[PDB]
Amino acid sequence: NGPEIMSKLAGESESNLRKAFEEAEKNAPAIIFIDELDAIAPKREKTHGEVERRIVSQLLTLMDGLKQRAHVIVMAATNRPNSIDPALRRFGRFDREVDIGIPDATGRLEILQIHTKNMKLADDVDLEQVANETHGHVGADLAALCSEAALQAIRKKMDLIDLAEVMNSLAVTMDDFRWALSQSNPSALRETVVEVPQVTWEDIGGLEDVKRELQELVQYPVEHPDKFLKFGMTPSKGVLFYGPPGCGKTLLAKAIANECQAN
Amino acid sequence: NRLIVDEAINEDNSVVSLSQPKMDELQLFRGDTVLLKGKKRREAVCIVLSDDTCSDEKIRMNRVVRNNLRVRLGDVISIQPCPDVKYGKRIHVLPIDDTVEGITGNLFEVYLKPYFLEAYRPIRKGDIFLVHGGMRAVEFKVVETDPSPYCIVAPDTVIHCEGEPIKREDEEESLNEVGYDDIGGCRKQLAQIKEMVELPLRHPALFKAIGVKPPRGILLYGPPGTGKTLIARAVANETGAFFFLINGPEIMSKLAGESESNLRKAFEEAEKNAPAIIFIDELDAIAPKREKTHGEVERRIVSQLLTLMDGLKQRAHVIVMAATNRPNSIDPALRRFGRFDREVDIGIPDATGRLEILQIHTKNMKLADDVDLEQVANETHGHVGADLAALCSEAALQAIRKKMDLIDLDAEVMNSLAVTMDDFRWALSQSNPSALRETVVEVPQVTWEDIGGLEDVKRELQELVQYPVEHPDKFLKFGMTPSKGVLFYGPPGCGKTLLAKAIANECQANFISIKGPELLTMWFGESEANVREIFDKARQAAPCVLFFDELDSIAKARGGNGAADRVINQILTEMDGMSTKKNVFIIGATNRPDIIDPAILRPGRLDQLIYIPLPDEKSRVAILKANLRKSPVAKDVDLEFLAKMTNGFSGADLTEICQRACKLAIRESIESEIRRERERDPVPEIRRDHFEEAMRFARRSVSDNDIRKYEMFAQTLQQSRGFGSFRFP
Ligand SMILES: Nc1ncnc2c1ncn2[C@@H]1O[C@H](COP(=O)(O)OP(=O)(O)O)[C@@H](O)[C@H]1O
Ligand SMILES: Nc1ncnc2c1ncn2[C@@H]1O[C@H](COP(=O)(O)OP(=O)(O)O)[C@@H](O)[C@H]1O
Ligand SMILES: Nc1ncnc2c1ncn2[C@@H]1O[C@H](COP(=O)(O)OP(=O)(O)O)[C@@H](O)[C@H]1O
Repeated sequence: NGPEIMSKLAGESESNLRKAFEEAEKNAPAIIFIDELDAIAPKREKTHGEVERRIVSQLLTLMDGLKQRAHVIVMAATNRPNSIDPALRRFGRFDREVDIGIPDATGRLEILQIHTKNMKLADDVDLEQVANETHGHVGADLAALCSEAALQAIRKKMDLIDLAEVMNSLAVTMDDFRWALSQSNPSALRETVVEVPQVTWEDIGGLEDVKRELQELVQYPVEHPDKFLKFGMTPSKGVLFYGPPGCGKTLLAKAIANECQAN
Repeated sequence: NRLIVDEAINEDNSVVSLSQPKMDELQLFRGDTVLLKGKKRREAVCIVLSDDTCSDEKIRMNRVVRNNLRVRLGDVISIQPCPDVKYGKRIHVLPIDDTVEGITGNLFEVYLKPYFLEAYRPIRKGDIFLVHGGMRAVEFKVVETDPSPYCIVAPDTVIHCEGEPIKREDEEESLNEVGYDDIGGCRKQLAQIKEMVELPLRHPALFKAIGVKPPRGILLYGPPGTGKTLIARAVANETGAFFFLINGPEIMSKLAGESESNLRKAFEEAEKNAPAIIFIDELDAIAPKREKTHGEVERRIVSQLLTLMDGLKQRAHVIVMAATNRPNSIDPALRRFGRFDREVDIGIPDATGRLEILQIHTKNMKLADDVDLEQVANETHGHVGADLAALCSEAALQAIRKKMDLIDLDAEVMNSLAVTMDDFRWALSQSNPSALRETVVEVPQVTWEDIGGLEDVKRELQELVQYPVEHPDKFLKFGMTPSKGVLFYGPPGCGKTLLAKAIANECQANFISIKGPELLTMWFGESEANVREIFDKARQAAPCVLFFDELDSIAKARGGNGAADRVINQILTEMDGMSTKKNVFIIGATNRPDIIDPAILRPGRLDQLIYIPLPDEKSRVAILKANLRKSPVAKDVDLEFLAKMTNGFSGADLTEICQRACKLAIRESIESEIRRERERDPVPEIRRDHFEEAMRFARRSVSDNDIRKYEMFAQTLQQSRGFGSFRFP
């Protein structure tokens, strides 16, 4: 972990950072993970001090110290891309960039079966409409929700003599789940959702010509790439929507991305 | 000694072919001790005069000195007599590639002794040659150095057996072969690099004809992510100087006191070695701008580095190179003209740079005979060499993803790889352009007949910008300096961009284009130094055409909420400060001409206000020929009737007509495909019904009263003509 290196004194920051890198000299199939590297390598002008620059410089030096010798893999935990300074994440040197985002309703559902496959539910909850709601919720908060549900399963039992009467058969209800949700709070709120929503296109009727150019626009740049390249012109970059302020909040573009299985 | 080479015959260095009439022409000494030279400063000694299999004037060398000292077969082989060397005592027991493939045993009796005919290895103590008994593919690096120079050894004395295997990475780790061809098309500035390093290139003799060397110190300027390690290593193994690269964070990692260690020691050994070229990788970490710097150890480190720069004795042509992301990122004290004065710009690669950047990385593969690589090149607009390297990497990764997990290594996909055009196009979609939002310094493609216009109107521009570049004596005999800038105006001027691009096409000069929102970004960001940096890099991008699109964007922005502004005053500052030479030319586009600046019509700045009218029926044939190019429109189309129907449309409107006809054609083609699939040859020919229905999507975007406004502006262009044409003598 990065704060292990940060917690040591000056001069000992070289210790427990290179030491894993010659420990990876022993093991040819190996990976190297640094947790919370935003505290390790933030913006250089943001830091007030010199030891942070020492740690950043020695990490950049030991990045290419194993130049395809042991073929080790470096992965890291970044809260934001702009937290990392652009000098460290330049191309060719620690630059492969994928993301995680937030899980969808099916992802929250699978998180719920993962966290409930060990415990014993009271097999009466639906456990699907619950995951369909809780928008902007981390799965860690879903684990906390399950923990609060088990805490309510303890709590509805009175002060007994500490024997497995309720402990052997944990009883959870949907109202218990809702009240544990009520005594909770989201932390993934006010973030841009990247998941595709569904309205399944039947809810909008009429405007069939508008449906015809909407199926013209986005349905087949990747569905018909070579057929669109018969003429050679580019697809239309932008479309502007105008009209009365009525039935115009959302979900039309969500539907027209939902036939394309697009985010 | 400069002569052509023969092809390979055998696979042993202990037998070498011979050309005896060419040795009759030349002077070469006996047998085992003959020097051959060439690339990477590598002197090598082996046998000649032994086989005589081939003909005259071409001689076979061994394959391990075919790949070393040259690039491939058909090169220029050179010979040199290097006789009267001493006798060594049992060079290497230690091989370096394939010890574990087999048994060790006595570690030198096993492979050297069945494979020699009294050729006692006069090779460099550290050089390679494949030698084994049965499998015959074991290299070596020599650790036994009983003779110092290139010497044969005595027959069969005794040594130790400390040979241990290492992975075969040392030759491309320390003596990695790079040449002029090994950088993907940087010959705009690679020629400048070769000009700058030619006086360091083993030449003290012209130093008295040069006075001081113009390379006191060279700065490489390039985008973050283009890489400069192999670019700085190009002069290594082509000059033979001691490279000794040191990284910036490598210096910053060690503590103070030790920070001066291996920093001034590098320069101290740089006077110890007579050929020396020094390179600093990412000196911006060492030397930023001083306002971003903090503390005392960083200032002391940059002070030590600057005393190393000023402590140059100007001896033995010791040159320092550096890796700059931006010239403004480094400290401005280093740009003084006593050291680190000469700046050379790598820049971003163009479409042809993307074209011949790719064969170097795709040497070690096999195409599926379908990629022409022109359809890989210009679709990656705003990419860089790291983008193409990662593109090839994850294209091969996608090809491996197509392969199922059925591996015996078998050798059905890895030996013969099938990265298709679909694989490269899927790779090209999943890209990450680090060179996005970087202005291109390159020559575009319009080539003068995309739009017709009036050719004499463009011909005064042809006289204005092309002929001062072509003829330096154009205005020297009888005249003075021509116009620095010409701005066009009137309608939405996409065709003005085409004219500026074709003007850049004729001169093969650079085309830097600045957009209206690009200037509004500096207008609302309150950072006026960006325009100065743009003009400063345009000075080094000479010759170039500076295009500003929508100069009245600031006028339209201030109309929503004084005509002079902060960004146009910096424009007037640089362009009044622009020299009377260097052929930097300005092209302006403006929708509303009279409202932007009363001071822009003053002479000294610019005087030409060449207006172009709305495109008419003569240029509609040219725009429809542009429709004919790159698009399979069929015959029986009445372009004269189309130009009859375009009463007042624009060129952008007629390209929109092309787009609506494209939309009709592609939607009816996929509808024909859908009913063909529903029934249980895409017909690319396009008929008159496409244009007949696309004509219903045609409205004059330009205002009809605005043409009256344009001729009211041209009433100012209407002069004070009248009587007075009296006499020409
Ligand atoms: N189904 C739709 N989805 C998204 N935007 C729409 C839809 N229908 C109309 N619009 C656009 O939205 C605008 C009006 O939105 P409005 O009705 O004010 O939003 P709300 O429904 O939140 O009141 C119109 O200009 C129209 O072009
Ligand atoms: N202009 C170029 N020509 C050839 N290769 C390039 C170019 N730019 C980048 N590369 C490739 O990018 C990779 C990493 O670049 P880096 O090692 O940072 O410096 P350099 O670009 O000088 O090699 C190298 O493998 C190199 O081949
Ligand atoms: N004479 C012409 N007038 C206008 N557009 C033309 C002409 N000839 C070709 N074109 C094409 O029309 C396109 C216009 O698109 P563009 O100007 O990029 O849109 P925008 O102004 O919104 O950026 C250009 O890509 C160009 O290739």
